[PDB]
Amino acid sequence: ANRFTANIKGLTQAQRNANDGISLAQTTEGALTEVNNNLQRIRELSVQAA
Amino acid sequence: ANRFTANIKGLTQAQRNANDGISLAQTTEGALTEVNNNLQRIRELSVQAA
Repeated sequence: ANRFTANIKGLTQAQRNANDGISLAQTTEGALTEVNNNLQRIRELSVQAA
Repeated sequence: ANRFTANIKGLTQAQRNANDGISLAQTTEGALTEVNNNLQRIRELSVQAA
């Protein structure tokens, strides 16, 4: 029983760490979204200037 | 979807470039009309002098 209760808490904390990783991925995704939009604008201006 | 968007945006401005071309072509013709009208009269005057 000692070993069962020794094993439980680790898994709990692991769930916490997974949540943190989720959040990290989301923030990076948003940044890349903005970069994408700017490159689209550059494309259109370059065909303007052609 | 991104590569569909890119070409839609490019084509739309490519559509305006053609209008520029049509306008240029149209403008030159009005100039040439008067040149023609002057040559027509020069020939006829030269007929009178023979």
